[PDB]
Amino acid sequence: APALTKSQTDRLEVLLNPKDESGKPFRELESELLSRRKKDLQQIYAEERENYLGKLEREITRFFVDRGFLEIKSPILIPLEYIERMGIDNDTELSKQIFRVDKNFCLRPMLAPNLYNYLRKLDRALPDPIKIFEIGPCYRKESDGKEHLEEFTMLNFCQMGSGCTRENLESIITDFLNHLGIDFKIVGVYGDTLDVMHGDLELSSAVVGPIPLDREWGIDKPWIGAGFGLERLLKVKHDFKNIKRAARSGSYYNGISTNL
Amino acid sequence: APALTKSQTDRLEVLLNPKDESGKPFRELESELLSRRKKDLQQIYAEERENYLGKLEREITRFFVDRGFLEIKSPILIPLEYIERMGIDNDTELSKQIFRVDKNFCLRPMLAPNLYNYLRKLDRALPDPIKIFEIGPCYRKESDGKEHLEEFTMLNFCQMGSGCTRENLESIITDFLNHLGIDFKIVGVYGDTLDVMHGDLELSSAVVGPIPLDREWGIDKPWIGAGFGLERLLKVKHDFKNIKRAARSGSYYNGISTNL
Repeated sequence: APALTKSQTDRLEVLLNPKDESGKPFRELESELLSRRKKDLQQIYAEERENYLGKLEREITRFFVDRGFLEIKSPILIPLEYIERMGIDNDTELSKQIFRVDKNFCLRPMLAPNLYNYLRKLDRALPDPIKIFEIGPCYRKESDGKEHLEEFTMLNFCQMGSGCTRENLESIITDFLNHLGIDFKIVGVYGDTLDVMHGDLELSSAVVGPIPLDREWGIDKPWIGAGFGLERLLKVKHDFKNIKRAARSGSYYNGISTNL
Repeated sequence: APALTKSQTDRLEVLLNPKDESGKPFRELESELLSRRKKDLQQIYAEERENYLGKLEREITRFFVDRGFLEIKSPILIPLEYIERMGIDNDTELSKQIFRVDKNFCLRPMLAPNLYNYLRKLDRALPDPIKIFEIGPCYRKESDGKEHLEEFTMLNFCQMGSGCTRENLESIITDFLNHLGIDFKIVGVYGDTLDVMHGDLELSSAVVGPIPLDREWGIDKPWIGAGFGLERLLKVKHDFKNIKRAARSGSYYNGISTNL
């Protein structure tokens, strides 16, 4: 043709949208996709102008607010002491995966610690049950088959008090995903942990408490809750072949390359 | 009475809303405000359920999207090299104020580097002028008269190409703040930098380029742009006496104490 080299193939891949549908040389093939991508950006810029990550967050938010959950925006930079009290003693391996800042703080790898503190505090003022959720940045260092972003966006919703049954947790999860239009399958001995899967991809691990950990945070009460990664949801929804197309990036905007 | 001690005064302050309007002992005075705050949280929980920080961000966003600016969500964790190229060589004092992560990255103290990269990249696909903005987390270590949060939320909008005049920048700024209902005053030799003030509080320092720095980022073109802190805007809008009431916190929710 000649056969495109791997490098040229990779370059073309970067300019390829799932929707896009031999002979021609690298030059024209690339020049074709380049104008398509520019046209895509021009359409976005002309009509909507909303970012996928931002928009999803706004949509996830209307969802939970519309049905009783209080919107939480807690600190992204948390005390290391919070991570230990979660069961990740400096001994565990996950301890190295945490991005530290100073000899005290770090980058919140999950939303749990801050929601725990909120459940405790709010239980002294809000009627039963207590429903909350938080959408925001999280951090974990990666290795191996890195289909994992180091800077990702999490959605953690939870309820405490009445109705905290695996039947209800499953229902919230189901309405939630059918709302977003994302195909999934639920799978679950005791210490009830649910895995919401999409294909062979784990969409989220849910938890039906109470659990031994509850006591460290002053909870001691029933509760249900699930965590989701927004980027993963976007990867699935938009059929991106690589999760990085849905991450905060300088390289992609709504899954379209910015290196045109 | 006896005179409330400072400590009791501080404790009561924490439970005081701007709206709230001697003799009685500490116990009753505290017990009064405690039920008020709980009632406030109960009203929020019953009706709206939206967080101030989140909601403002959503409102700021509709504003700029509605009028031509592309919504950007770039990385919060950026390369240190980006900070230097901004003019903050390891020598400068501000260099210590940056929260580092690894021998390479750090916590973005401002949105500039990532918007610069976007202006360059998008100029090769979008018509003139190029309008963008980003709302998100930022980080700076503080000292002195710390009316400064270390973890704050920034709004940086900018335009490149046609219309980049101090007259237009002032207009966007004005429509923007009158939209939010925030009283402000603009004040400005060359290298045109504008300071949007509210009382003696600086709401934002705006910039009318081009500026010598532009070239390091590959810009070389006219542009205007302003940065704002959402927490400061909330402090003002809601009349909070302390900016920390508008920060992501475990201690306050929409300016109401969570230690009830």
